[PDB]
Amino acid sequence: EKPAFSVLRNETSQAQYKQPVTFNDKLSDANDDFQIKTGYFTCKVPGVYYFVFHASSEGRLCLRLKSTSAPPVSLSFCDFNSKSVSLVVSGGAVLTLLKGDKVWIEPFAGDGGVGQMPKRLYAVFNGFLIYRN
Amino acid sequence: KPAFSVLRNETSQAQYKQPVTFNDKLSDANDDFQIKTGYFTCKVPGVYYFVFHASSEGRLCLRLKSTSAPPVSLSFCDFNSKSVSLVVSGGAVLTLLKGDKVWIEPFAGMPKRLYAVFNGFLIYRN
Amino acid sequence: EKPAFSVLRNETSQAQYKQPVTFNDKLSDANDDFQIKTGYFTCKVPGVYYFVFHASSEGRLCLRLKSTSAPPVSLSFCDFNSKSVSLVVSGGAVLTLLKGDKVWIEPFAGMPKRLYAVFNGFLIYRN
Repeated sequence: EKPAFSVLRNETSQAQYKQPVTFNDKLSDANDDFQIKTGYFTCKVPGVYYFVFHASSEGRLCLRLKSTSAPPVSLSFCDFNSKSVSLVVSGGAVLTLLKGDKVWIEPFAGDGGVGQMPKRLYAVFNGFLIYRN
Repeated sequence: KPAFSVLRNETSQAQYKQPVTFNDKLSDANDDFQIKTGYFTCKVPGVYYFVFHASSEGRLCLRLKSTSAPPVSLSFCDFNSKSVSLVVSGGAVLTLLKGDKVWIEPFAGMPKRLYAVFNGFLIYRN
Repeated sequence: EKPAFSVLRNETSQAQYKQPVTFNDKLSDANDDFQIKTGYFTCKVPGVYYFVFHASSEGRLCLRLKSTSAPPVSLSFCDFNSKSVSLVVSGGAVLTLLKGDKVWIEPFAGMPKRLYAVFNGFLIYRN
């Protein structure tokens, strides 16, 4: 047994911009490393990890994969499609993490001006240890 | 370790609500996959990673499914115009028992051709 | 420690057709298997590997995962969208590699453009 998780977000609530995506269904979490209420994976086992997400919203969808590791990770994945269209954006990375480092996803508004309302977001976020540091 | 990668690249249409079948096997270390049925069947109980990347012209809805307990049903849809063909990706980390099947199947959220790569491997043994 | 890498292309220059995408930032490379200047992963440890990329470019984007294995891999992933739209295409595979085998991604015309790309890979088991 090693860290391995799969968490799902499927709900009516809008997902706030620039805050960690939270999830309402835990499919797997072997080492109990993920808190679906905060949206954070928190590393207990130091090592190299794989993370990947698959997510959709109506209209433009931008998500960042982020970490509190040093140096920090901030990777953006954006579908700049039309308002009426809903697509699945996927992104992810192989990351080296220390004990206590956090990893999450976060929506942002990749374009447009002030005053945009957050939107519903379907999301599957997956991750697992590749090897122990 | 169980580990596979299978490819659908063909002229036939992919029927709705049936497992996607494949014509090319790139990898199948433990011979867990039958491309003619579209099923991965677990031999080694444990925690697995699964991912697909697929494209069709126009709207494409795919479900990752299992006969594990309780059964998985995860949808991934591109709702785009009929002129546009795009890649939809989806997948999960699943806990499997021996004999559990895992597959992908299209659904309408007139079938079409479907390009698909479906990948999977054991993360750890139970 | 296992072969495991994550490389990032986030720059200005266009990614030419039919040659390996090169990268300007190495996020992870545990076994020093990736050379970002060439765009190649080169296998040192024989075994079964997982490879995956996520990339975006303005308008149409076609990317191909390739290897010099026997037999060689050529797996295409295409987003056939309009000119004013940037989307993320993803693709990948599980591949069996011998020492010296090379793996990479390359753009093709399904007018080159800049390309944001993250390319990841890791050993699943040793052969």
